[PDB]
Amino acid sequence: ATQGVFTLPANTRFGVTAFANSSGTQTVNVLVNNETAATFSGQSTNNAVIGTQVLNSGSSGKVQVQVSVNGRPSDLVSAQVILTNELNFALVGSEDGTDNDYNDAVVVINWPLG
Ligand SMILES: *C(=O)C[C@@H]1O[C@@H](C)[C@@H](O)[C@@H](O)[C@@H]1O
Ligand SMILES: [Ca+2]
Ligand SMILES: [Ca+2]
Repeated sequence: ATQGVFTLPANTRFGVTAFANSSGTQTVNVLVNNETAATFSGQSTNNAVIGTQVLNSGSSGKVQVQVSVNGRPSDLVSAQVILTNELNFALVGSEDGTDNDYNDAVVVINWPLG
């Protein structure tokens, strides 16, 4: 089942924040309408943020997150959760190796902003 793929409301600003918990330098790409929109890198085993940015969902609102470590794509878990019918989280977990903790890069997408 596809993961890291999120339909947002069109032409809406959203925040995207990534955290690293791994030996591997995480490289997370944030694609809007299949065009690369953000790119983050950093290495941490202590939940350091390797990038935070404000993007626009574009005309299509298709946001996709991808995680790789030196070119090897990680395995992704994701879901979207909505609180009081207004506050949206698109959550991404990512696993680069053996232990299946799925926090190697943690990516949080939240909206609306402002
Ligand atoms: C290799 O050690 C795997 C890797 O790095 C560890 C420090 C730990 O974060 C593990 O979850 C990660 O996949
Ligand atoms: Ca792991
Ligand atoms: Ca980890």
